[PDB]
Amino acid sequence: AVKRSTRLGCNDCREINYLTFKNVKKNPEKLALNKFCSRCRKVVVHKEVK
Amino acid sequence: MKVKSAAKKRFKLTKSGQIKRKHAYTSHLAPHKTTKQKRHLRKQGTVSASDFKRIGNLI
RNA sequence: AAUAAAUAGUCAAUUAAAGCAAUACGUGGUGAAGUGAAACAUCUCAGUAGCCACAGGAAAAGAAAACGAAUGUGAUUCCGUGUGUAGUGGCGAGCGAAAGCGGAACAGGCCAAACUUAUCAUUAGAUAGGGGUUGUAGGGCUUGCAAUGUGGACUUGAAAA
RNA sequence: CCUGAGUAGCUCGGAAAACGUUAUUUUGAGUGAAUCUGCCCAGACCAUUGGGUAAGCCUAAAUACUAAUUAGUGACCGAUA
RNA sequence: UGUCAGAGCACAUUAAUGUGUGAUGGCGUGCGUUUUGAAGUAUGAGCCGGCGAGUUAUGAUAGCAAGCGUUAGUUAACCAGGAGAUGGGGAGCUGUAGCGAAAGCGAGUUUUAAAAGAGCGUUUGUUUGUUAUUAUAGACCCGAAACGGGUUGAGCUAGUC
RNA sequence: AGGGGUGAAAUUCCAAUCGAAAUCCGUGAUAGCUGGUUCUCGUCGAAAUAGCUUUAAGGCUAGCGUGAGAUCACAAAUAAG
RNA sequence: UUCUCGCAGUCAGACAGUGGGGGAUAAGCUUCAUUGUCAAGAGGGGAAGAGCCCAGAUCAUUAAAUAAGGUCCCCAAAAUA
RNA sequence: UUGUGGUAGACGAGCGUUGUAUUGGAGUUGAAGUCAAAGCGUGAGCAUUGGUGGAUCCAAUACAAGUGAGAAUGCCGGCA
RNA sequence: GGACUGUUUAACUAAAACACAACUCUAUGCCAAACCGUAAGGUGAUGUAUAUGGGGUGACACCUGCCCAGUGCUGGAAGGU
RNA sequence: AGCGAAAUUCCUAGUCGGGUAAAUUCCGUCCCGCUUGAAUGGUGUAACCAUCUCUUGACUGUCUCGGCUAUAGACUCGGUGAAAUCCAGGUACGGGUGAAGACACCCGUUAGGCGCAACGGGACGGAAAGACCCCGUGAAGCUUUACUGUAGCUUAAUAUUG
RNA sequence: CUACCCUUGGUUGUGUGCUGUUCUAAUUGGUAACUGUUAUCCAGUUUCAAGACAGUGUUAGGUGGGCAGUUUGACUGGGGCGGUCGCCUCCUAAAAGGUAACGGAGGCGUACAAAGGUACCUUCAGUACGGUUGGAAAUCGUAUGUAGAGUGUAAUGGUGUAAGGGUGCUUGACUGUGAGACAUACAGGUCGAACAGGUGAGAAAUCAGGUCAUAGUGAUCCGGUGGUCCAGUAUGGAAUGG
Ligand SMILES: [Mg+2]
Ligand SMILES: [Mg+2]
Ligand SMILES: [Mg+2]
Ligand SMILES: [Mg+2]
Ligand SMILES: [Mg+2]
Ligand SMILES: [Mg+2]
Ligand SMILES: [Mg+2]
Ligand SMILES: [Mg+2]
Ligand SMILES: [Mg+2]
Ligand SMILES: [Mg+2]
Ligand SMILES: [Mg+2]
Ligand SMILES: [Zn+2]
Repeated sequence: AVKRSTRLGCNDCREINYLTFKNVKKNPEKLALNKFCSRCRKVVVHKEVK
Repeated sequence: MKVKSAAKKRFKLTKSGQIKRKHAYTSHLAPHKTTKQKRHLRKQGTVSASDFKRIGNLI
């Protein structure tokens, strides 16, 4: 297999909410989206977590 | 008649039969499944009536 | 006796056993495999069989450095239940208590050591006595009061059933 | 003043205990304390609270078993049993 | 290799459209087993008689019947007893409120921000008898080659002395 | 003296048996594998397929039989449109 | 023939008709879909045949009409054109 | 009125055996067992008479099982 | 073919197999090494490298070439793990 | 190096010569030795061999080719008296059919009942739960750089201990 | 001038162990002598050689078929060697769905922060005439054509104003759920209206819980990582679990 997935975590409360897929070999940039966070109850910026 | 030890730890028994169980595919590989599949499998469920005979006498 | 003394050794006297079996029961040492796991090594069969030592009329165990969650039980053993539970297990096959509770039976005693006595080339650190036996801590050491008695895990006689 | 020292622990390998090693319990090797203001215990561990005093001995009863002696029983066999 | 018809013959009864044999016509490739299928050139049985294979203990669920019943039902061990039914014995067992991993809440509760939604619940008992099936014990019966443990054998034979 | 012995070597010989003696015991070893499984009458009446299986001569579940009970009209069948 | 509950059995199939694969429009071959039969099913036709055609055995009758097939004799039954 | 072929296999009703219990009862005027016979039943099975034999046994209702044999290259005995 | 004489698969093989004389290699400095035994003990050996155990070839004559990368064996002395 | 169709060579019954009337075997010889080969030794070698392999003299019933005789049986009489096998049997032949090769079935054919000596075609004769093959989550023995462990052998810390 | 901290060297001093000597009393002896003793074992005394090494107990590395217990697959037109072992699409597959074979062809073990979502605009490839570098074929305008183009990729299905190409804005490649169905032995898979929270695009309706659809993946146990309106073997914590 290839372990291409990755995990997004909120920055205010630092939980590890979301899971997605990203191909490092092309876009080395760290993803920074903004999605719903269950603890914070609103759309917060999520950034990647190892 | 001793209760099967590796069963009494997986099939909690509710009122009026209806053996209760957890769902599989929840321990290992998150990304290969989808969010819909994961939140459908978190909720526990009953045992098919076919295996109810095999399990009731197994408890 | 080597070696002077001494010990080893040798000779004599007295008292015990050595063995058998009830193919059974008990303890203790050592200890498999077949089989199950639908194969198999962890595991189970199993601390089973067998071999061996040791008795006994029964043995072993035993009078708390305990249980364990409470204004609590109060040696051990054995039966039912707790329960096929809490747990443990390549968490597979499988294994399986300790409390608590109801019961059969019921008893708890005694040394070592402090201190003291007599004697040992008293170098005793030893021999024989007294004394003392433990947890709401006890005993010894100094000083008084009350005691003459229950009690048996027990010696000899007599009488009776 | 006394209250059981190569002892309780600690470490290395193992095991009894329901537990495949873990508090408790034992130990082949090594090390090794304290003394009522003490020591151990209440599933790693520390403090508080509470329980008990090891490291010495002895113990009938209930329990297991019957080749044996006596009396007797059997919805047990009745000479291929 | 008998059967359905059927003559002749000889007798005479568990009194019956009777009994024994049966020239002659029609018809006709055994029994268990295992197999797609066997008369089988597939296998088992020489013949007769006897022996011989789904039981038992302890628990689970289901059906049927009985006792007892809505704060129900029910005893085990043990004790007394004709090696008795039974009486005592409520310690426990099931049911009486579920849900939840759990503290907890309670005819509601878990998930959930959610009191929506969904999951699960918002009463139908128990003890015995008997039967079917099932679990642990060899568990219908017979059947290995083998595995492990203890002993007995070099009077044949191999070697050495 | 046997998970041994002996072997001028052959897997020889070890009490008419030897690729690891003989008999006793665990032991009624285990055998998805052959064979056998004993009285009668009545009612009903199959499958020999799919999925998975260190599975393919076996096993589990579904499918098909039977028994007990319900559904009795909108369910299931049989003809035409 | 749907639903619930108890109880199993079965998982080596065969052949004939039909539509195809593999095969060589070869196999009583093999693998499938379908209709039957046999298995688990006797009688009559087939001379004799498990699987074809007709049929689907409660038992007795020394009764009558039929289905497939068939009517010189074996072998029951027909003649005319 | 509709049915009644049938292996595996489910379900129902039953016969027989051995013994125990209570209830009736037969037996040296001959019991069981054993052979023979020209009986009765839907079946498992059941009577009647006679010879032999020489002391236990039959029926009714429950109960409990070492309970029902043609096959196991079955075991034992006998005989071809 | 084997040098020979011999031994062998009792009870289907006596042979071209085994043995053997001789050759070489290796181990072994005596409480030898190898070996049986758990150890004691014992053989080796009341022996001492002109001796003993092991592997391989197999009288006698002539010959026994090449490779030390891999495996094995012996030695190494600084380093690395 | 040697030797070489070999106890080794598949094509290969190689080629060639000798033996032989005739020679897949035999002796010698050449060498594309499929893959010979130097102590798992190579090449020679007198003697020896219950060894193997080929040619040959004598020799003979081995044989053209079969015959004769004598005994012991066999066969008959008297006496004692087994075995394995076996569903019951009163157990024909041809063609066909059939679980595919028939004493029984179908359609024809042939045949008085019963022994005795013989012989072996058949009754897939009898004796052996097929040794081969396959299957079993079967066994044992053996192997190894298969796995896991281990007796031994060796190395270091620690006690014995200065 | 009085202090604290680095690089490098000498010193009296300890403390460790490291190699290396010497000595002996532990210890060893299958050196000798003596006695118990008429004794080749043995015990004791002395001598002789070794000497804190060796041997020995525990602990730990290495080599170790000398030895032990075991596995060493299945399908399979007999078995072996060969091939294959899950998933996806077509044909076989007999016009619903399904349907076997060591039957016929081929693919996957993903890819994209845009190739997602939304608003807006736009719609083939090819051929012919015409045009410097420039050629068969680049691009340019024109017509013609009804898909032969495109659709990330295998085949099939579907799609020409689309599900294809360009642009602006974003991240719904959401959280919590789920009535009702499909196909299914079980496990699992698939589709999804509708509801609450809080968003994106858009004037708004509406759309959005990943892509045009169909593969793109693997149970349980064990252990780890992040959060926690859970428990914490008497109590408070913790360890350890959930
Ligand atoms: Mg505690
Ligand atoms: Mg029968
Ligand atoms: Mg036969
Ligand atoms: Mg040789
Ligand atoms: Mg040679
Ligand atoms: Mg005679
Ligand atoms: Mg034969
Ligand atoms: Mg798009
Ligand atoms: Mg896409
Ligand atoms: Mg895609
Ligand atoms: Mg606490
Ligand atoms: Zn947040």
